[PDB]
Amino acid sequence: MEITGPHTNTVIEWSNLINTNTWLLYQKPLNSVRLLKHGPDTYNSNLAAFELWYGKSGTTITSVYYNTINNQNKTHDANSDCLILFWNEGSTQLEKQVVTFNWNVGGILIKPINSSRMRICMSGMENFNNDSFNWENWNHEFPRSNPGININMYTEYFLASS
Ligand SMILES: CC(=O)N[C@H]1[C@@H](O[C@H]2[C@@H](O)[C@@H](CO)O[C@H](O)[C@@H]2O[C@@H]2O[C@@H](C)[C@@H](O)[C@@H](O)[C@@H]2O)O[C@H](CO)[C@H](O)[C@@H]1O
Repeated sequence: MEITGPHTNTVIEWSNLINTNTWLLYQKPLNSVRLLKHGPDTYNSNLAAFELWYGKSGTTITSVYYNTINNQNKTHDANSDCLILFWNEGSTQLEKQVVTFNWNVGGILIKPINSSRMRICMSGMENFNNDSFNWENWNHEFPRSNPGININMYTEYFLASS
């Protein structure tokens, strides 16, 4: 495993994700912050997209890319330190995937399904009902939002791959 960072580039090219599995990793931030986005500059319901945030417990996280959508999933009141992926693909208008940020580093795993499709994977240990626990292990397949659309990186990040 090769782990490099902190990278400060503002764009990861889609073409650099198609060859191998890539972890995008973050030291735990001190407050809620937008981490990355895949999608056009302004919301376009015809295209798949996703936007990843870190959310600090007790704060409200509101999507930037989805700020104009008519859907309550565009905000999240964090009840744990967490990662939040606002996303849309296919006939899903908007969902938010939340995983708890259990350690001093966290992030997402990108697995290429083909040159134009990626599986985004997120995991974390969460509680509910005050004493039930769950290892959330989630993934979703995304086609590239459209040709030419890369990943916007808004904070420094680490990359891990083989
Ligand atoms: C929401 C989503 O997942 N968008 C993808 C998708 O978009 C396609 C698809 O939804 C089909 C219906 O099955 O309809 C169009 O073909 C649509 O194309 C997208 O929207 C049109 C209006 C154009 O802007 C076109 O350029 C755009 O691709 O699949 C495509 C790949 O074919 C992309 O992956 C979208 O993000």
